[PDB]
Amino acid sequence: EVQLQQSGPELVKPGASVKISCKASGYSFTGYTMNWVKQSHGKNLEWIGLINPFIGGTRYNQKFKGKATLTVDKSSRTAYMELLSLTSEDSAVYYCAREADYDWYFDVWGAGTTVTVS
Amino acid sequence: EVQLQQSGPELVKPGASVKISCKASGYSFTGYTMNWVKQSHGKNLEWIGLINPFIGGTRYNQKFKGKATLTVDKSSRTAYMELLSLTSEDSAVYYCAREADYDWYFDVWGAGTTVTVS
Amino acid sequence: EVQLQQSGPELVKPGASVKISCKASGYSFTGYTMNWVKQSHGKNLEWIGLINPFIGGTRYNQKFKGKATLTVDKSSRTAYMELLSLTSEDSAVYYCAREADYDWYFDVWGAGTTVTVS
Amino acid sequence: DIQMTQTTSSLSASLGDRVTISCRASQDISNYLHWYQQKPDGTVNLLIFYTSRLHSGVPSRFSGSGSGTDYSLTISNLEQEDIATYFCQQGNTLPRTFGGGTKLEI
Amino acid sequence: DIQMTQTTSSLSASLGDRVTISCRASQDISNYLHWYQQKPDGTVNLLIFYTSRLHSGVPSRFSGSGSGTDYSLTISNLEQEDIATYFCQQGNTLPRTFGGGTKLEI
Amino acid sequence: DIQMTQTTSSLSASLGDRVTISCRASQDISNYLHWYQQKPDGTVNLLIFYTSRLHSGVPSRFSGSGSGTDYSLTISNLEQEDIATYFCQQGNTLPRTFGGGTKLEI
Amino acid sequence: ILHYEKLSKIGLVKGVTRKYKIKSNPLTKDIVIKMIPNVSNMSQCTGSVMENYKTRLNGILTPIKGALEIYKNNTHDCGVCMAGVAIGIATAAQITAGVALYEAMKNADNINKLKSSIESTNEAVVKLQETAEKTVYVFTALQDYINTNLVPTIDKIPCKQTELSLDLALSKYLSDLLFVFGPNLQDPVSNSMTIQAISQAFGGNYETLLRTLGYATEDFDDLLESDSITGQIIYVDLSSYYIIVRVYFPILTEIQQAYIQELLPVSFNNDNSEWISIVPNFILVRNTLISNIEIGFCLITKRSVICNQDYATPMTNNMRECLTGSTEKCPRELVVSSHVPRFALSNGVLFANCISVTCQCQTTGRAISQSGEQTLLMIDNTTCPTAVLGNVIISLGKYLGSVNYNSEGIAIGPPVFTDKVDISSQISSMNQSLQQSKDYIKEAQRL
Amino acid sequence: ILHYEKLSKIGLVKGVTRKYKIKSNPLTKDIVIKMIPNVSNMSQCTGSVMENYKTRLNGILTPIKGALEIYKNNTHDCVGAGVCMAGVAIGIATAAQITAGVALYEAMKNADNINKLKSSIESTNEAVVKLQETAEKTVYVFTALQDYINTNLVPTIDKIPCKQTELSLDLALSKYLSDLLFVFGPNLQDPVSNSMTIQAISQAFGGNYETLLRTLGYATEDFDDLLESDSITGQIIYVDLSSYYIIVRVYFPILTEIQQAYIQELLPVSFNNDNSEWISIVPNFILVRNTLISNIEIGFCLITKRSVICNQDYATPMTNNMRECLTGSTEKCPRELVVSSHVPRFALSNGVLFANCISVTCQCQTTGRAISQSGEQTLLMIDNTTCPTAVLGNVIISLGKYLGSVNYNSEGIAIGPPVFTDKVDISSQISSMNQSLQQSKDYIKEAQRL
Amino acid sequence: ILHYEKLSKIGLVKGVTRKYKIKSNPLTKDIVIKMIPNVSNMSQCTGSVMENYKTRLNGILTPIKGALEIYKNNTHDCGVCMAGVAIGIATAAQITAGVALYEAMKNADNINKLKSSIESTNEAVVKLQETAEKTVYVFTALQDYINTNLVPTIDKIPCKQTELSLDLALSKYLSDLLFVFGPNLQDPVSNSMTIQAISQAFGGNYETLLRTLGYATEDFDDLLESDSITGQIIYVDLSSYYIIVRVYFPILTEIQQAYIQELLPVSFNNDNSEWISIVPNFILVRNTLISNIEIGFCLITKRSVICNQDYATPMTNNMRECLTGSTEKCPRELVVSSHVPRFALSNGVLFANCISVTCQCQTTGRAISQSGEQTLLMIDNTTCPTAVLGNVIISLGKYLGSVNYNSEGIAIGPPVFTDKVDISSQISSMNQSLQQSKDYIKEAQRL
Ligand SMILES: *[C@@H]1O[C@H](CO)[C@@H](O)[C@H](O)[C@H]1NC(C)=O
Ligand SMILES: *[C@@H]1O[C@H](CO)[C@@H](O)[C@H](O)[C@H]1NC(C)=O
Repeated sequence: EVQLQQSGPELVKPGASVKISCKASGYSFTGYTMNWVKQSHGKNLEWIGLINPFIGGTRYNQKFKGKATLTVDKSSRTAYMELLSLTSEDSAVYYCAREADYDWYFDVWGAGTTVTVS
Repeated sequence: EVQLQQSGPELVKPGASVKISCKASGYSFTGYTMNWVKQSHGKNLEWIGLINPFIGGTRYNQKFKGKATLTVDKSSRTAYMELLSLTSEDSAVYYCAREADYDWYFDVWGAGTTVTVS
Repeated sequence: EVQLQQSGPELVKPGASVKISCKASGYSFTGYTMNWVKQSHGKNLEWIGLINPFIGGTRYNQKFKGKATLTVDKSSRTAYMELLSLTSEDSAVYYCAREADYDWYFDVWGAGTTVTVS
Repeated sequence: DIQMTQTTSSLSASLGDRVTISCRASQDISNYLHWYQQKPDGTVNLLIFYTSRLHSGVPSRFSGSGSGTDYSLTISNLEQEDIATYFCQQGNTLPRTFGGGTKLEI
Repeated sequence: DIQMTQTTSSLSASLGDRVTISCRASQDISNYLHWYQQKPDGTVNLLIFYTSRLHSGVPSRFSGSGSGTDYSLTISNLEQEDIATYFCQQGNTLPRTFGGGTKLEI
Repeated sequence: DIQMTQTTSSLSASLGDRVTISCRASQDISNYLHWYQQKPDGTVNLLIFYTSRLHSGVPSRFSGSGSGTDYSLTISNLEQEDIATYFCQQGNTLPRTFGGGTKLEI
Repeated sequence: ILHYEKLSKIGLVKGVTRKYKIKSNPLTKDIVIKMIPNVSNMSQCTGSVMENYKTRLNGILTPIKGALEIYKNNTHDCGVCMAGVAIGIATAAQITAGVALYEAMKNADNINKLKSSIESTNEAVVKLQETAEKTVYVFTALQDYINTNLVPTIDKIPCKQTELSLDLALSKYLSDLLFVFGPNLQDPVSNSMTIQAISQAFGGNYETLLRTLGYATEDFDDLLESDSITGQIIYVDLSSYYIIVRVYFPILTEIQQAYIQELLPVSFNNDNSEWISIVPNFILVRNTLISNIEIGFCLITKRSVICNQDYATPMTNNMRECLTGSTEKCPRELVVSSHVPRFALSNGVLFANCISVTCQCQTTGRAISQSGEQTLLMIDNTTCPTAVLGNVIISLGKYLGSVNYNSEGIAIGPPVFTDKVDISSQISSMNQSLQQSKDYIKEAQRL
Repeated sequence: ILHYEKLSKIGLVKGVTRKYKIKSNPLTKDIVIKMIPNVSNMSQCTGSVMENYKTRLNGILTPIKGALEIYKNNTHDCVGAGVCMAGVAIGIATAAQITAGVALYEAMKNADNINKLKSSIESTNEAVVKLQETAEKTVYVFTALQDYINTNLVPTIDKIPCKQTELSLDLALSKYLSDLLFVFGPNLQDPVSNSMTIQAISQAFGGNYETLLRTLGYATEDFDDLLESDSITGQIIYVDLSSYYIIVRVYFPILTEIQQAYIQELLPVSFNNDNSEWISIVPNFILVRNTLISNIEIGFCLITKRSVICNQDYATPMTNNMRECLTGSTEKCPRELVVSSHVPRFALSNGVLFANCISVTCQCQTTGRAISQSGEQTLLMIDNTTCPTAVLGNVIISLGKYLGSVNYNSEGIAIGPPVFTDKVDISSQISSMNQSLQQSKDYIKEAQRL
Repeated sequence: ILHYEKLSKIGLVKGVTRKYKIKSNPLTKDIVIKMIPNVSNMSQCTGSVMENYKTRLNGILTPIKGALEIYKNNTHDCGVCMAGVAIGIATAAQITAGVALYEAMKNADNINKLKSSIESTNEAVVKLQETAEKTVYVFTALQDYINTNLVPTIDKIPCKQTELSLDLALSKYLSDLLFVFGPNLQDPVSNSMTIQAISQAFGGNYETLLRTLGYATEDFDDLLESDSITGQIIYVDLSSYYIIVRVYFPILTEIQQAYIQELLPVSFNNDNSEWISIVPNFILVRNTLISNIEIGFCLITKRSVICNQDYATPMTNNMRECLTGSTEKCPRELVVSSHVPRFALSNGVLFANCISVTCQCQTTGRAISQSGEQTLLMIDNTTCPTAVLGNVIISLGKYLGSVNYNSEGIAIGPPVFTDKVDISSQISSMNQSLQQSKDYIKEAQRL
């Protein structure tokens, strides 16, 4: 069974930074591309960006170009997202998802991580 | 004058094998292609195969593919044909001939060698 | 200012050989092509030939092909023309000229050198 | 760039009924539409991809149709576990965009 | 693959007469026909190649013609040394095939 | 190969008058004509190149025109230092050739 | 950590810095290509050219189907399972392509239901519609020429000429096809064939194929010219003469912590002659590693290098030491030709070999001189702003670096030769010298 | 006598075995090609474009005839029989040119019969025509631009002002002339040869060689193999400057197989030594002939699934150390480091897979357990003795049985020295080796003095 | 000062001597090329294909104008002056091309005054005449096809077919354009682009352009085939979709005291095998200097070699020693193939390897024998007036040289290998031997 495990809830003081991790098991880590998704209190979903661990390439949304940094670690099969200069509107839920092979849809999702700023 | 000399007649017991030689004189041996022809009782003619000694290539008729083996010896300017697993219907007359340069006709023929099986 | 300086007048016995020199100043010597022109009595002008000193190439008029030899010297920025086997009709005025980059016209001319054969 | 609009946000239905949910696009997307379901506990699952294809393990109760700029998802004889939120997503041009979402209730 | 048929096996002629031999084919061979002569002692000689060309040293008594799938060889005012066997061979497609043969007699 | 002919060799003019000099060719030269001036002391200067373009430093008193095989040079209100010899040269094909020359006088 | 100041004295001047991009994550579509036109409206005197054309085309089309059937037989469901014994010999790319073919075979079953409608088309580009959720596009090879030229003139000329024209057109089409779809195609299973080569079955008009499918992006030309749009053959019909093709359309991603540096070579003066340095012109720096790159397989633009595959190459230790500052390890070559670059401009600063070219300052009207112990000259506006090197006048900026650039020397490396025969000659000479040394040292071994 | 077991541990896996065959013994035909169309039926307002076209074509056609006349002049028969040549009047030549001159002299015998139909050649007004003098001799005439004139220009001669038709005809002629200069221009330095292919010759007909070959009546099973290996050639034997046509002879050979010879290919797979990936640098194609091992430049040949077809023998010598490496001495085989992320990592041969499972995911389907490689192994061999089914990423594979040593995974080998194959690195390495040699000799001088 | 007698024994027979010539001094012309046709004659059914075509063309044409605008903005009269700081990075060729562009920009102002007349043309080739002094030529890309095919057939077929035909023709034209005018064109400023590449904007018909421009010379084909006729883009119009091009036409000049010598290789017998000699086939002698030349970039004729640039290359000292008579320094390679030249003819004298070929004299009917201590045989008419080889009979002249040619020996060089993998193996083996020798040297140093 393929599954994704995320870290716990986070509380951040304003103006600081935080890193969120996502771990994968049950398949070959380097054969698939990872995506990050943000859900706010208005229940609308936003796409942040994608990372390809086989070649080491990244693609970003222009809205989050300077806010998020995406990295991978192939030894422990873990993906990291770092968020910078958080304000009060950055409190939300974050998902790590796995992409399909030939069309742009996601088939495996994580549980979600909640981040609050105060 | 260009001429071809063949070996003498042979009497073979059934199930045995023989080798027939053809010697060439009066021209350059490696500049031409050699052919072998069989004539049986009833005076029908059958083409066996050809050998090119400059590059060392052979071409066979599908009827005689497993029966005959063609070789050359460039030092003494000789051509050899070997027959395998003879029966009573292999008693015939055999000719070595020299091919033309640009069209598929023979201009020089040998005297002929008669092979009998009993 | 760009200018061309030629040598003085000279008297030649019939059957001898002559050299005429041309010096340039005020510009880059190897960046332009040099031409020689002849004017005889009756004020007719004739084109002799051209030399390119950057690659060391020459081009001649077929009428003067065996009469003149063109040479360049890049150390002192000098051009030489040598005339061979003079007769009485070679008494004339000789002009040293520079050529424009694109179209075949001359923009700077020398003073001229008179040659008399007697 | 491309905007997804779901007009209906809340829908009322009874057990064993037929429900249809519509999704609309501002441009032609060439049948590159996918549907997702979000449970009250917060888990997300894929239902339909490429406008007509069922994901592995999904019951045959769901169906999808549509073309051009109008698409629809149909659920038949709905059970108790079909109370969730439904999203439509386009996959034709970067960046990827999602829809508003529609909530079902008894 | 390609079959050569000579419909006449034996032919009678007198001194000084004209004789014609024929050769048929089951396919179009595009003028690639050759003629050979076999003496009673067993020697073989080439007479005509490419349907109209005389080999070196051959007397001008022989001639050849034909096209398509029908070809013929003609000998005029035959002498005593023209009593032999005659074969036609095609050279258009592998494997090479020979004709049946036609015998002349006085 | 290409011959250039100036019909008039000597011309008479007064101060402040308009003068025109013509130059002909035996072939089409495609506007590759240049004009030169020779002073009595023996210096040569360029005036017009490519049939209409003024060389740097030349007064606007001179002008040139023409096409095909006929070309002309025009000088207006000529003054004292305009008494010289004028030559037309073609630059379309090797070898380069010059014209006969035309002399002005008061 | 390239040492630019020491490299500039050797003759290497730094240029433009670019990024590195590689493709990934494609989108898929599928199309039908027909290889025989419809001649129903000119059928009165078509002659017998169509039967010969069909006979010729069948022999070309048969081996491709024969090659596909090998993977068709031995693949089934279990994910996807393959019988390795029945295949025997294969590479990894072939196995991946076979898996992709098995995945793509699902939609061909739905497509093949419209064979009767495919046979009846008589236009160049047709859209066939079964249900609103599935449509297919049909392209016909030679229909436009027949519809525009031959049919309207069928009554003005004797139609033997029309027969000859049709035969000539078919022969020309076959001659064009044979370069791509002949026996050169040995492995049709792979998915590395470009769309430009595939479009030869439609006469080379890939623009129509790409624009009709609805693809549109800002990197269209960049993806097209870097050979990143590929296709694969999945089904061949021998009784109807058409093929089914799947087309992939990827996106570009940027490699992180990586860039490519370019260098400009300028000849320099040593002893009494000219020399030029032999160093790679493009250098890849990834994280903290320096390496080579075969840039002949990649597209170069003004701010990025686009490739379909990683092309990193190892580099020797001596070259790395040369690039990090040791100028005594860098080889050089003599100049014999009269055409060679002799100056360059970098950030408003001029680097010139003023011994071979003529150097003057316009502000003071005085020539600039280079001594016999200097390799190059650096010119900026702290000495004089305006400079002339010929028919060009240039104004200069200020140099950032050491103020004693023109008063410091370096060490030079050993000469080399780069011609093909010279390599063999040098190897022979070195081997002979080594053998002679060993033969002598045998005597010292004896002693 | 290749040692496949030791080679597989280095990363070279055996593949397909093929045959070797070369062409010989052609048969010949000849054809007439015209380079100017017939414009009679549109002759009312052709303008003056035909004269300019003829003047342009004459200056292209003249040098070819000038080059042919040199051999035409100095060839005859000396009775004293073969062909007689005067070597003093020729001066400088090679063997191929002499053979081509002999062939030209042979073809000039049949050119004379064709040159008798000059009046009928000029009167043709079709694209492809067959001319019959007698039933014995036929000839085929192809015209360069007749179809376009007959189909397009003539039917529209009255619907538009013909000043536009003049421009259309001139544009068509110029477009036709643009393509010729790539083949028949000054690049054709030596017209006396028989190495020009039929594809290049077909440029005078617009690139349509299929029409020529199918009209001439050629038909065989290996037509495409002969066509794609550049084995069908042609030779120019006659040029007419007054009527603007050429006579070409076409040769058609057959393929013969070389006896006691075969070609073996290998597949490379990366392997692990201490902490890095390596690839071996060995030729990928080996020719074995009469128990002799050699190289072959396969870039000039055609590769099929059963045989390799060439028009010429392409054998190359091989060094002694490479032969020692191929016979089983793995200590003399070079290797190169891997820096890129794209490289093959496993291969399949006879139902047995060889994989570098350190750098790739490696597990068994039957038991669910991963397959591990230690630091002292270069590769892993997997067959059904360990477990039948294997998973390699997204593919499940069923395996056969290995024929060989049962202790394959428990035995080691010796490795060769590392190398670099870039162009600048060769010069750098040569310089470094020369420096070391010079210092060694400088010390050995002082050693000599003592 | 090549020693031909000693070289002929190695197997290098002298051939033809040629001249060396390079181009210079070009003439200039200016032309206008339109990239959009006129469809006013068939406006009944055009659809919306023209808007899509214009949108596609604008995106292609924009970057070229963007690249030109950099140099357009930083050049002004003052010779001409350039702002070095505003440009930043450049090479000498780009600066020269920018100067040429500024000089050429003068006539474009006069040409641009006829925009209305340019946009109103409806013929393939038009001559526009404002005054008798200045005239311009306009070439339209696709006007002939529309004028000849589509317009006369506008009433016999449905207009949808006409729209499809027009769209297909435009797409094919764009597909042809993209190979040359796409993102491959990174540096449009330079003036090294040939006329053949530029002609793609007119459909590849450069003959029409060159003929209409009025150029005529004896060496037209020689200049055309050596890539010496070039062009440069100077102005792009984004509103009317046309470009202005300048064309250069040079002349050829001969280099003084320079010639090129060719050698013919013939195999020879040493012990029991055939060998060939690895020596450059073309040698350049200039004044008194011997050097190499990369002849793959030049055109070879029967009496001269024509190039657009000097291509001299340095040569090693050992090769120069080998070419002057020291045959102990010339390497050789073994022959394994069955196809190799075995004889040659020079000045009526035959050089043959009679071990591997059959040699006999026609007059005496006796074979000619070569011993095991000879490499080649020289044959002239003093011993055999008429020779026969294979199927050719040849009559011979007289040799001008030593009369004891066949009784003198030579020394031979060392064997080599010329394969890349073999080169790597040889380098590795030599390095290992050198390291072992240095280790033993260290051991002897310890003792
Ligand atoms: C392993 O594969 C071979 C195929 O060559 C087969 O003969 C054998 O029975 C297989 N062994 C097992 C245990 O399946
Ligand atoms: C040998 O050739 C030379 C060179 O042409 C000639 O002068 C001489 O007469 C010839 N001698 C004989 C005997 O043919």
